[PDB]
Amino acid sequence: ESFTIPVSSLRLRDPFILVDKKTSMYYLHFNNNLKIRVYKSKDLSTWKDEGYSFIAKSDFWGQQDFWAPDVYEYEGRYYLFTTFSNAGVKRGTSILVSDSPKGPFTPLVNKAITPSGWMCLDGSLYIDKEGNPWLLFCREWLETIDGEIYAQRLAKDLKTTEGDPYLLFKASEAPWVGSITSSGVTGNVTDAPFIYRLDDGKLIMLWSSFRKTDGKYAIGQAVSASGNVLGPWVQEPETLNSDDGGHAMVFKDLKGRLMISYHAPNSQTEHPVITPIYIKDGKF
Ligand SMILES: [Cl-]
Ligand SMILES: [Cl-]
Ligand SMILES: [Mg+2]
Ligand SMILES: [Mg+2]
Repeated sequence: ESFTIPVSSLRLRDPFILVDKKTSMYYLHFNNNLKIRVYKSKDLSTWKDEGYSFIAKSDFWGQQDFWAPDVYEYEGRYYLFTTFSNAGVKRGTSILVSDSPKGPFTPLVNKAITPSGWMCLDGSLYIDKEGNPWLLFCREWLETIDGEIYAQRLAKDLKTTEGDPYLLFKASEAPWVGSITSSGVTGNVTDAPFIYRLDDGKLIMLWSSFRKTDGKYAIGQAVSASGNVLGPWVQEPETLNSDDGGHAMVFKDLKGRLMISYHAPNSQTEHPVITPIYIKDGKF
């Protein structure tokens, strides 16, 4: 196997890195225009094209978007969380499954896991201290004005949710956030919720929006000192970054080093930034 694609040459948004111990490889699934493409790497530095991990059949509910895939290993299988929409169906995140970290994925159920009555995106998976799965998602600011982030328990098989979605916070609660104007609306974006649990049980959430100071896309963090997914979430006043980058997640590499992965800048030349990250005084 040859890995000839330098990480510096990658052009993509919202990079989620799957660290797969089973095959001892890293996988980067990405939106490749109405399909999900997957690249593979031994070391995060050089990459190999492994083809398409998801191409929708004509009967798939969501024929549009294919935004921001995440892939999780869960109880021996692999689950792709990607956002879609269709004529006559609101945008939402749905879950697809494969026996392999590189796909092919098939729909777990043929509908969004996010609420059908809501425009939603960026559905992600958090596994809590007891091993139980949570869905985190955004309700789009074009609908809500002040963008919203929700949590909701998932059934053990990830096919359905339990209970009602719970509103964690609105984007305006973070002091660094500034409103943007698009599609006739001025409001605050919520993108990319992702929770990392610290050894003491406290939770950090990363998420993205635009900064009030300079209009840059950015990564913000919030802390739930209670260890409760539902909060209360306390927003940190400063963004992690000033490089117009966002949609971040964190992972431990094969050596156990904590890393962050996100794209920067936010237009024209978006590329993955994958770099070590550190926890100090309970936050990033
Ligand atoms: Cl399909
Ligand atoms: Cl995983
Ligand atoms: Mg993502
Ligand atoms: Mg609102």
